[PDB]
Amino acid sequence: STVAISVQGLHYVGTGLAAIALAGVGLGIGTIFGNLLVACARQPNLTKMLFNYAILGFALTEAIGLFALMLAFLMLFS
Amino acid sequence: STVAISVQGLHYVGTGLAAIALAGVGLGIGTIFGNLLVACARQPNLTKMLFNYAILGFALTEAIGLFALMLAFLMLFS
Amino acid sequence: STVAISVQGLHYVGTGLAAIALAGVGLGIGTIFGNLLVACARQPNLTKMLFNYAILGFALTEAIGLFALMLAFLMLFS
Amino acid sequence: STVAISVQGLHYVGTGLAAIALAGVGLGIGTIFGNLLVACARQPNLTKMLFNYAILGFALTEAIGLFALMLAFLMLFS
Amino acid sequence: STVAISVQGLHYVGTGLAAIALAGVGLGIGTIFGNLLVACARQPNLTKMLFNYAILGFALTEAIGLFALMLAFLMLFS
Amino acid sequence: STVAISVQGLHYVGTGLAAIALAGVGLGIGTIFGNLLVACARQPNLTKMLFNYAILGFALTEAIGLFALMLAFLMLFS
Amino acid sequence: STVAISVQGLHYVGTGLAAIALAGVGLGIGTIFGNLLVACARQPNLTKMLFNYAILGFALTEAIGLFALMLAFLMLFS
Amino acid sequence: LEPMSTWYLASWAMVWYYAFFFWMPMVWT
Amino acid sequence: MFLFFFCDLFWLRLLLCMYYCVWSRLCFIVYFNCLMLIFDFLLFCLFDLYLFVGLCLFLLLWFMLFNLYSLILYYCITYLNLYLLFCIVFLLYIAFLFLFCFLCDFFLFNNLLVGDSFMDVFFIRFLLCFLECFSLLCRCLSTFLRLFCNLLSSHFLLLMFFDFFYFIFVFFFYGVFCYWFILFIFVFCFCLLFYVFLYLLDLFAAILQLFIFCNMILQLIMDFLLFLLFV
Amino acid sequence: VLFSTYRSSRLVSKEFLHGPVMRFRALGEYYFQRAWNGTLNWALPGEYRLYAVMIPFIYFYHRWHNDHTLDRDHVEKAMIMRWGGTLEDVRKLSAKDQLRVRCFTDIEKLYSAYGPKDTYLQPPGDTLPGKDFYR
Amino acid sequence: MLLGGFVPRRFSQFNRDPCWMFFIFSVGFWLGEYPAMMIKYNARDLVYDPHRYVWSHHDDHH
Amino acid sequence: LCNAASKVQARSAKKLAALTDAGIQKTISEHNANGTDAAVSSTKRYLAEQRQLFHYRVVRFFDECHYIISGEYFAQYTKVNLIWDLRFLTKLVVLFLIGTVLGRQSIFPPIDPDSPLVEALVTKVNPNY
Amino acid sequence: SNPADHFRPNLKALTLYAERQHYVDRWLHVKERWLAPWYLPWWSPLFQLGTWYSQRSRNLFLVENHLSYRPYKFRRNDEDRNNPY
Amino acid sequence: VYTRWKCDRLPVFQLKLFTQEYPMHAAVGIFTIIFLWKHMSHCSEETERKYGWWAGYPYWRDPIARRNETKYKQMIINNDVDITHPKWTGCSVEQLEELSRVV
Amino acid sequence: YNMLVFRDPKRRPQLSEEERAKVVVNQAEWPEEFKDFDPDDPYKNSPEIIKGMSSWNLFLWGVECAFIYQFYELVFPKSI
Ligand SMILES: CCCCCCCCCCCCCCCCCC(=O)OC[C@H](COP(=O)([O-])OCC(O)COP(=O)([O-])OC[C@@H](COC(=O)CCCCCCCCCCCCCCCCC)OC(=O)CCCCCCCCCCCCCCCCC)OC(=O)CCCCCCCCCCCCCCCCC
Ligand SMILES: CCCCCCCCCCCCCCCCCC(=O)OC[C@H](COP(=O)([O-])OCC(O)COP(=O)([O-])OC[C@@H](COC(=O)CCCCCCCCCCCCCCCCC)OC(=O)CCCCCCCCCCCCCCCCC)OC(=O)CCCCCCCCCCCCCCCCC
Ligand SMILES: CCCCCCCCCCCCCCCCCC(=O)OC[C@H](COP(=O)([O-])OCC(O)COP(=O)([O-])OC[C@@H](COC(=O)CCCCCCCCCCCCCCCCC)OC(=O)CCCCCCCCCCCCCCCCC)OC(=O)CCCCCCCCCCCCCCCCC
Ligand SMILES: CCCCCCCCCCCCCCCCCC(=O)OC[C@H](COP(=O)([O-])OCC(O)COP(=O)([O-])OC[C@@H](COC(=O)CCCCCCCCCCCCCCCCC)OC(=O)CCCCCCCCCCCCCCCCC)OC(=O)CCCCCCCCCCCCCCCCC
Ligand SMILES: CCCCCCCCCCCCCCCCCC(=O)OC[C@H](COP(=O)([O-])OCC[N+](C)(C)C)OC(=O)CCCCCCCCCCCCCCCCC
Ligand SMILES: CCCCCCCCCCCCCCCCCC(=O)OC[C@H](COP(=O)([O-])OCC[N+](C)(C)C)OC(=O)CCCCCCCCCCCCCCCCC
Ligand SMILES: CCCCCCCC/C=C/CCCCCCCC(=O)OC[C@H](COP(=O)(O)OCCN)OC(=O)CCCCCCC/C=C/CCCCCCCC
Ligand SMILES: CCCCCCCC/C=C\CCCCCCCC(=O)O[C@H](COC(=O)CCCCCCC/C=C/CCCCCCCC)COP(=O)(O)OCCN
Repeated sequence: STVAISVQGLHYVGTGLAAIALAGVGLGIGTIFGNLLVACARQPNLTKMLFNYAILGFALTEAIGLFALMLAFLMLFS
Repeated sequence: STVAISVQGLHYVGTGLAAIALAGVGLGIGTIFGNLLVACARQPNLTKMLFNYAILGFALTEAIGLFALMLAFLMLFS
Repeated sequence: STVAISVQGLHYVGTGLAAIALAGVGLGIGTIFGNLLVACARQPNLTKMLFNYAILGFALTEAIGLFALMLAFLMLFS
Repeated sequence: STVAISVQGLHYVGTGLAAIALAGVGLGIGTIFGNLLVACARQPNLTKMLFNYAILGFALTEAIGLFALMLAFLMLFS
Repeated sequence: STVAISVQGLHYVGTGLAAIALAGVGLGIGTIFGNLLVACARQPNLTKMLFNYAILGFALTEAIGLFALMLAFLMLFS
Repeated sequence: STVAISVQGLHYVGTGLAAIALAGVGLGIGTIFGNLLVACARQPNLTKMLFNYAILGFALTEAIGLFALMLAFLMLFS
Repeated sequence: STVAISVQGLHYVGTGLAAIALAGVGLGIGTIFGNLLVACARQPNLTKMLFNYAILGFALTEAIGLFALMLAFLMLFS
Repeated sequence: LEPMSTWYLASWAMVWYYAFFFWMPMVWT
Repeated sequence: MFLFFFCDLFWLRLLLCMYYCVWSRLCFIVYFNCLMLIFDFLLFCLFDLYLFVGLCLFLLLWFMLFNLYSLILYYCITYLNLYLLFCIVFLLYIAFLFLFCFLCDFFLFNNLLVGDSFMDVFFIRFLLCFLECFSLLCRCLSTFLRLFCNLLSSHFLLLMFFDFFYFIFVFFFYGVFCYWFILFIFVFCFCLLFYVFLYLLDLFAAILQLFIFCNMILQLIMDFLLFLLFV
Repeated sequence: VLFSTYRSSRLVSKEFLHGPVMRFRALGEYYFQRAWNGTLNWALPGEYRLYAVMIPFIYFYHRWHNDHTLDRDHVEKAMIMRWGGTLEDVRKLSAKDQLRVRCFTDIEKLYSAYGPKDTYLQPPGDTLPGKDFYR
Repeated sequence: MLLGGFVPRRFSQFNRDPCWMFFIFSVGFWLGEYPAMMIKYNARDLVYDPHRYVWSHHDDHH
Repeated sequence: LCNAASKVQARSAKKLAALTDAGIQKTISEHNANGTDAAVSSTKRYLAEQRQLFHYRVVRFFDECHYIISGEYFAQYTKVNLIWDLRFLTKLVVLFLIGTVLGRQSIFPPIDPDSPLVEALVTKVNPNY
Repeated sequence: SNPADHFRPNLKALTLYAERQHYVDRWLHVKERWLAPWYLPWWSPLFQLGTWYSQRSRNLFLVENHLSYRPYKFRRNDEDRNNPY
Repeated sequence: VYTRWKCDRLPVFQLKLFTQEYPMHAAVGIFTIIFLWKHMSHCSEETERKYGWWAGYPYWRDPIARRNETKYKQMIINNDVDITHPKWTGCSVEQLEELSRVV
Repeated sequence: YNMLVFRDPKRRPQLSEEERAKVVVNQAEWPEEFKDFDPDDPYKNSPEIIKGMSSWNLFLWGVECAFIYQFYELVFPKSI
């Protein structure tokens, strides 16, 4: 027989899964800054260019994480 | 007996799983920039040639993320 | 047939999944500090720049940690 | 008693799992480019040769992603 | 009481999990093609021998990839 | 009340999980060949003995893969 | 009301999970051999003492994999 | 969550638009 | 529907009027990089590269009057809505983007086609160009989303911790007089330490997020600036 | 010709309200116009006393507003819903009863998510009125 | 920016400046409102509302 | 258990020696030489002085009452007196509230038998309290 | 829930409602009154700015032929996904 | 010497600032305001009941019903609307009288 | 010293040791407020703003205000 079911609570589980994508974002940010300190330790005079590129990398990485948040909030309110 | 069941909330769970793909993309981008920082500190004179290849990497890695997002949007709105 | 189901305890499951994101955050902090010690070892004089950049990044990784924690509380207290 | 059940929302879950394979692909690509920058910063005169090999690696890891994408599509439309 | 149940959609779930095996396989290839660039820069005279070994490693990793791919397809069309 | 249930489709799920272990094997292969190239560049004179040891590493790592694969196939047909 | 339920196919799921434990075991063995090649390249005269220690590490790592494998087979036959 | 709401978004944004068009000149001068 | 409400800055407006009726020097600026775009001398730009200074300063002042003072209990961030922040970032980002586009210099976009002639135009360079043109809008969205969510999450955490602290302080202080007073003292010291840590973290992050909100816009501007050399 | 666009077109005399304005400026300048009062983007001054004075005042007036205008709505809603669902029904009670109810509401607020759940979950077998008491 | 200003060395000096006098009064209010809440909300004669199960915010927002 | 006691004693000794009050140091030295307790002696001296100053307090009270009633106090009224009076009023109010609470021996007003809250009294978890 | 309720504006004073038809009609009357006088020719840029875009939008609306149903903009209840009416 | 900020009055300086200093920003702001008031300026009754009240909708007095009642009464009285017309009721006046006598 | 996050500013020395040693200190000319001046407690002798108003008195005043704020309704309750 055909049965159609609509569970309210399944919109929570999907949301939590999307948050896990943040784990690959936080680590990625830590990797950039970890390399920044070494790069500054190796070519300290060049701190500015390294710092700017670190911000650029941080910005791009955060953008990806937010897309996960966009889905997380879309499902949480759906 | 034959029983066909259609759980709506399941389309949320699949979406959350796809978002996890962003964890690899986010980490991969940070790894590229992490190498870029040290790469420039080694040879600051090449802060242009190296930069071109880095953003090439960001675009190639972000391309995979589009598929992950596309699947999420192709299942969240389905 | 139309069936509407409302599962109560599912919100707990989503809460735990979001907490997993902190695994990629706490590790990310360790990576930054791990690089900090090495950088300070080979550039003791330039400890000021390295320590400041470590704490700046720690806040840009803690943000992502706060991102997940908010969703956890939303799915735990609502 | 014999009971046969056909859940038509499970194909969503399988699709999301396949997308997780992309996490190991996008990250792999970033690793190649990360080492490329270091390789270029060491022997820039060999960049034209290293870049071709870097593209070759991307052509293989991306091919693996297609297989995961194929499954993500077959189940998402079947 | 004896109850026999046959869930049909579960064959999709097993297919998705096997696809995750490719995550390590794709990442493993990136490692080979990552170290290859570093090795080539140090010893550009040995590009041919290193390139052959890299192909050897890629073939070995791809073998496991097909093993997982075989399981995924078998559980998909079964 | 006593209820005994026999789900036929669960064997698919267990099979997929056993395939995931292949990722830990496939990635391990890349690591051995990732460092083999570096060792060859470092000490080209030992291109033979290192290659034999790398093959041994593949054998031991591959043997673990087959042990996991045996469980994957046993549950697929039982 | 008191209800006792006995699900049969669950042992397949538990067994598959134990198989994943071999992922780290396979990766760990590959790591040992990878470092072995570099160590041999660095100190080519110590091609036997290093080999003996690598075997010892593999034996210990294999024992951990065997511990998990015992549970994997035991549950599969319970 | 009101922060995620849109049933009175226009009136809510009027605060920012007033700040930008009418208070920024005063703070400027 | 027309809703009439008021911002939560009236006291701060009064203080600004009282304290700034007379001139005073400003030397500490949250985002100082908007005043020094060129670091190599003899480089000059014909584009109005210093147009962003006034907006940057006003935005810093406004967001500081709101966010920093929001730590005080019961203080309200009147503008805290996702779509309102979207409107703000849209205004700024799209205004600068349309300033660059109205210049009617198509060559300015040549750098969008990433890479060199040696890469396939249709299958490599063009795809990357599409991805980068997408990345611009993604940068706008990311700026606004980050600004919204940092505040929301931090204040949620602060409210939860304060609720826990109130609960334990009110309903378990009697343990000071009991034999298990040591456990309560340890918990109270832990709570005080966490309270201080949270306040410091929020104070630093509020200012860092404004640094980054203005830095994204300045980066957008810099991505299309060309400097001539004096001769 | 009708209105001047220049600020120099004065509308009042230079000495209009000179005394009060000078007192106001004296109040403004005594603490702010100092070397150590170096503001950060005009928002965060350097004078410690400014923080010490303004933080308590801001908290006080915000808390007064919240207690007497915002939380009062929730308290009144609870009183109405739990004691008849109409304002007249609540007013039928004495001031002491209303005090008891409002203090119980404060108890619930303080408990929140860490307090015992019997304050809103009726244990089985409890003799107290249920949700359908007034229905 | 926290550059300067009067800084009392200890509690006894908080009366040496009007601003710090107001500050210590505010701190007294802050810290003394807690014991008052302890006494008021843990009193023996405090009684839970009999109709507390008639309605609750949990059912309303749910 | 012993090292901590020694450390506390040493810290107290250091602080006691740190103070530069001639009278306090002189009293401490005298009591140490005599082996007596300075703090207890100070307490007894204060109690004796208060016992001998009771009627002085009464006379001062009457003098202050005359000063206030005569209107001379308000003739020289200043802002400082206003601050003191506000403090005095606050203490009066808080004392009145505390006195009411103690008088009825309950933080909250007692519940009348006709009130609908009597059920709460009936449903006490622990009737003893 | 309760923590979420703390993020609302705290100085709401008044709310006014007005149907789109009513104030649109009033605006049209104002525009007609100000664009009617003879000393503003129809070919002037101001008159065209006032009228042409509105005419174009209304014409686009009239020509619309959509196979799907667009629920009324100002229904009493629009929170139900399974009831467009 | 002449300077816009020091010599011009506030309205004039505002116009100059948003016409010859930040004209694109003002244009985009007006565009966004128009969009917001064209597509985000409506709230249904159900939406107001769900989220439009601080502590919740007081169903025990239904203020929305009273508001609508006052609106409709004012409209009817001012515009002289005959609510008994057949279009409003779907039946003739005589049929309405018959129904009234029946019920 | 510090009071929470508020740190007391310290004047940098300007005189060299040689010049400093030749300076003759005469506290008789110093104001009564600053005699036996101690950098670690410069305001020990500073006069009170209000005579007889101690810091503890203000703290107790605040505590009493809090108690009133919390207990006034308990003695003078008002109807809704
Ligand atoms: C029907 C009921 C009544 C209501 C009718 C409403 C009609 C609406 C029509 C339809 C509108 C649709 C669209 C609505 C969108 C709303 C969006 C919105 O609100 O967003 C939030 C947003 C919040 O902004 P914000 O960040 O809070 O800042 C705005 C503030 O004004 C602060 O910003 P600011 O400080 O930057 O502003 C500059 C400020 C600079 O600072 C100042 O000037 C300081 C003063 C500030 C005043 C303004 C703040 C108001 C504070 C609250 C109210 C004060 C007390 C009022 C007491 C009322 C008692 C009943 O200068 C001024 O404000 C200039 C005015 C000064 C007036 C001085 C008058 C002195 C009189 C002295 C008389 C002496 C007589 C002596 C006789 C002696 C005889 C012997 O609102 C706005 O941006 C403004 C929205 C306004 C939209 C236009 C509305 C139409 C005009 C209505 C006028 C009604 C007049 C009649 C009322 C009669 C009493 C009932
Ligand atoms: C429901 C209604 C029920 C009604 C029941 C009936 C009510 C009573 C009716 C009448 C009954 C008959 C009369 C009985 C009178 C008995 C009292 C009496 O005469 O006392 C005089 C007697 C001295 O007479 P004396 O020897 O002739 O004096 C000769 C000179 O005048 C000496 O002159 P001085 O210069 O020495 O003057 C100062 C002296 C005199 O001052 C006084 O007179 C004090 C006030 C006297 C009345 C006390 C009544 C107490 C009744 C029970 C509690 C009620 C609340 C009391 C509030 C007091 C606030 C000050 O101060 C003291 O007595 C100091 C005592 C406190 C010492 C604190 C030291 C703590 C060290 C802790 C170290 C821990 C280290 C652990 C390391 C572990 C490592 C493993 O003093 C006492 O007995 C003091 C008793 C104090 C007990 C306090 C208990 C508090 C609750 C427990 C603590 C919970 C919180 C903290 C826990 C922390 C964690 C452990
Ligand atoms: C040579 C002659 C010598 C004569 C000697 C005479 C000596 C004896 C004294 C004479 C008598 C007093 C004279 C006036 C003194 C005024 C105070 C003063 O001294 O100010 C300093 C100063 C003294 O002059 P000055 O420094 O020598 O020269 C000024 C500079 O040249 C230029 O200044 P500026 O450009 O730098 O700045 C002007 C203005 C910027 O320019 C404007 O604001 C002008 C334009 C404003 C337009 C606003 C309305 C727009 C509405 C929309 C458009 C409607 C179009 C309608 C079209 C037709 C429709 C049919 O700046 C401001 O807005 C900031 C200052 C605001 C002051 C604060 C106002 C609120 C105070 C509230 C106190 C009381 C609170 C309540 C107490 C309650 C107690 C229970 O004067 C001013 O700052 C003027 C401020 C004017 C503000 C007007 C705001 C009006 C708002 C209400 C409108 C109501 C409309 C109702 C419509 C109803 C329809 C149904
Ligand atoms: C006598 C005045 C002039 C009369 C007319 C003269 C001849 C024609 C002039 C040009 C006409 C342009 C026609 C449209 C061109 C293309 C744009 C477009 O698509 O427009 C859509 C629509 C026009 O409809 P339509 O397409 O032509 O045909 C009807 C459609 O069927 C409707 O279809 P729909 O679906 O689009 O309908 C939705 C809704 C859509 O409506 C909206 O979205 C309304 C948008 C309003 C935009 C306002 C622009 C200016 C903003 C300045 C900065 C404000 C900062 C924030 C301040 C907040 C606090 C106040 O449409 C309407 O209901 C239109 C009503 C428009 C009323 C405009 C009232 C402006 C009030 C400004 C108040 C400023 C207060 C400052 C106080 C400061 C005190 C110190 O809205 C507009 O055009 C809005 C702009 C209108 C500008 C008029 C000229 C300037 C303002 C003159 C009046 C000033 C009154 C001041 C009162 C002060 C009280 C204190
Ligand atoms: C540049 C950096 C600046 C750092 C400033 C550091 C400030 C250090 C403050 C120390 C503690 C102060 C306690 C004050 C207590 C007030 C009374 C009270 O009860 O409050 C309790 C309140 C709340 O305490 P609570 O939450 O325990 O209250 C309990 C009440 N119940 C139980 C009912 C819920 O304390 C606070 O929230 C104070 C937090 C202050 C955080 C720092 C704010 C800095 C930003 C604002 C600066 C403003 C400067 C303006 C200058 C002029 C500008 C033109
Ligand atoms: C709970 C649900 C939540 C959903 C959330 C969804 C996200 C909401 C986000 C809102 C906040 C952020 C807003 C950012 C800005 C968005 C802007 C946008 O898309 O608006 C487009 C909209 C589209 O307008 P429109 O909707 O009127 O389009 C009409 C099109 N027809 C007639 C076919 C239906 O623009 C406006 O609202 C402004 C229009 C007027 C201003 C422009 C006039 C000039 C137009 C020039 C071209 C045409 C005329 C010819 C040339 C000129 C001749 C004189
Ligand atoms: C332009 C009007 C033409 C018709 C004649 C109308 C006369 C009405 C009777 C007016 C009597 C009172 C006049 C008082 C002096 C007005 C001075 C004036 O206009 O100054 C504007 C002055 C601001 O000047 P500034 O920009 O600072 O610098 C000016 C120097 N360039 O404005 C003000 O302060 C407001 C003064 C308002 C005064 C009243 C004006 C009334 C005008 C009504 C016109 C409509 C017709 C009236 C007919 C009335 C028949 C009985
Ligand atoms: C007329 C007043 C007399 C005062 C004498 C006080 C003597 C107290 C001695 C014993 C104290 C410990 C008792 C332990 C058990 C307490 C249990 C409890 O809370 O019971 C309350 C009694 O609790 C109170 O009301 C008092 C709460 C705490 C009061 C705090 C007083 C002021 C503290 C100021 C703190 C400031 C900081 C000082 C720090 C010092 C240590 C570091 C009564 O209600 P119950 O019937 O038990 O249950 C109610 C359920 N419906």
